[PDB]
Amino acid sequence: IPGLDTAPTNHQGLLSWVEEVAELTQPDRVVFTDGSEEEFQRLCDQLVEAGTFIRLNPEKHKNSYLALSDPSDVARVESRTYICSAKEIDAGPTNNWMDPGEMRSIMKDLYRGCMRGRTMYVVPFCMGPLGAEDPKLGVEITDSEYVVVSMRTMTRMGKAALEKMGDDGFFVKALHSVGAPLEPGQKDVAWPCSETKYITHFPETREIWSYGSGYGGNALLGKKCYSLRIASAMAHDEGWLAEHMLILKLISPENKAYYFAAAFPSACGKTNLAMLQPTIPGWRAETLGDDIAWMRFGKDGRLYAVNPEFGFFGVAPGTNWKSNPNAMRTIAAGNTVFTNVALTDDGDVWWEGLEGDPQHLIDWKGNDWYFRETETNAAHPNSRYCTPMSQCPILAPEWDDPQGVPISGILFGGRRKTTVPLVTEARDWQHGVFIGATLGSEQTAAAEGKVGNVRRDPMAMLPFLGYNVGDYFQHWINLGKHADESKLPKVFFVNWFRRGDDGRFLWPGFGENSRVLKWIVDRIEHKAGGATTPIGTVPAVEDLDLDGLDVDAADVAAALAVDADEWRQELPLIEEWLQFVGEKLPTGVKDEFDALKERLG
Ligand SMILES: Nc1nc2c(ncn2[C@@H]2O[C@H](COP(=O)(O)OP(=O)(O)O)[C@@H](O)[C@H]2O)c(=O)[nH]1
Ligand SMILES: [Mn+2]
Repeated sequence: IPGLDTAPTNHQGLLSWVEEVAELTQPDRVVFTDGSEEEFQRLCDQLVEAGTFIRLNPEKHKNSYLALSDPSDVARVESRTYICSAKEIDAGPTNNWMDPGEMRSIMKDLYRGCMRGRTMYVVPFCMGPLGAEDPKLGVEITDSEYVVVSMRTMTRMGKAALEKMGDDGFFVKALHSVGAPLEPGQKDVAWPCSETKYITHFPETREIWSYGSGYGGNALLGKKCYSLRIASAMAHDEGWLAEHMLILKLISPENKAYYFAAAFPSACGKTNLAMLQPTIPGWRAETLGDDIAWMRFGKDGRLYAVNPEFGFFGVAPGTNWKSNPNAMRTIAAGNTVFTNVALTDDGDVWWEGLEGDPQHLIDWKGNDWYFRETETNAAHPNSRYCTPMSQCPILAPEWDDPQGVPISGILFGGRRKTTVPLVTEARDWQHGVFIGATLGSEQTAAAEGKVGNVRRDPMAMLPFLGYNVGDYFQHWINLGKHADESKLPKVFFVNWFRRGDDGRFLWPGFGENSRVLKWIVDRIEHKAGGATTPIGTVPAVEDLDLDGLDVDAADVAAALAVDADEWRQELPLIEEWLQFVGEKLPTGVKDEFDALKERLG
């Protein structure tokens, strides 16, 4: 195809693969992306010409755009996401599995001719800092320009990644199509997609095949498909960890930095914590990431984290100058693509929770929206901003260092109205794994439906594991067993969402979570107490710095209470979950569960 002839690499495996894909999908032309600022502008000008992008008032925003999607293509589709390992047991009970030969036959049928009437982009990229010994590289082939521009922000895309591949370097093969072939002469739509959607991962060959969605983690294949699904399977095989964790640098009033990694499920506070503004005099906070952490042991035996991503793909609604000024400042520097937010009368963007009460807006469907009248949200409730990390004012200077940052503490947490204390320190590594493995959160989904349950979401990875959950637990246990336990991060479990009898929050959270992290630091520095309980070490209210905090000590005590009775009721929920994990549940997790049972009596 034209002009693969004119392509800036001698990597023959790449060229072949591009040719084989093009022969199948039959695009009008193939274009290799270089990631320059020039190309970005051209792509964006095209997308504006197509009507997919609206340019935002340049007086208010530097080089920014609003994109609106088809309302059928508005989120990740977990019921259409598949781990297609050779054996169903290697996908495991948390994944949808399909026999790989079966899946290939479905997807090859779907891909045949699917790019008719479009450009096929070949997008090389790097996950992690460019300057690594063996960086993790990929190529995404896509027929969406939206995808290319988003990939440019969310990954290290283009010329530099293509050069790192050399002539025979390995890379992850990622194929994407929106699945909306055009007939000759046919007018295209602003957001092409298909009613048939598949997001498929082949862990053994390290390939991702996506079809039919233009949106988010369905289409930006670095963001979840590579960074967690494929990466988790590589990490399992190569001796490291790919996780759903923010990375936070906390700096004490003396001049000491502590790095923490925290795994909360979506909607449980990762973005807030990752951009924490501490409330205790002299403490500062910087971010390395609010989503993905890749972690590996160094020569000295410590665990080092790196963010593989290069941008933030944040949920917009709720974001404002009070809730997250640092997120706001990042967006204010421009170079941002908003997806599915509302457009103001002066060509700015708005969404629910932002300052102002615009009386009229154009909503994310392109319809007129009116204050105290229009029954639908102006911004889609899961709309996004896509912005460069380098614009974040509290970004840590080590954010682009390939050797990463040494982790002191790993935090697990989710939303629990009852039972789980504000903070608890694990007893050892194995116990740590167990706390992670049984993380519970009170949240449910539209097509889960019912309602008040406690979802189990092991390390915050329920939708993202690239292999059997039991073998993942084992992998965590093994990394601990084979390490020097003095160099290992300590493990904590937090809960910001415990409620009193009248149902208010016992803990105020947000900035004040800096006080919980201070206890954690103090435990690392042998400066704070905590009582041994059935579920781990938990501070008394006296062990915590509440100086300056306008809250009832009775509330804090209640937020910290470990009640044997509540915990006994938790045990059959946990038991059901561990039975679900099935035959690959490790003995180590069952042993911890037996220990927990013994201590609760
Ligand atoms: N009560 C309470 N709510 C919080 C806290 N941190 C975040 N939230 C809320 O939980 C939701 C999710 O926060 P976000 O930080 O975007 O979580 P993410 O999806 O994991 O990034 C938002 O409605 C936040 O206001 C906290 O410490 N306490
Ligand atoms: Mn977030």
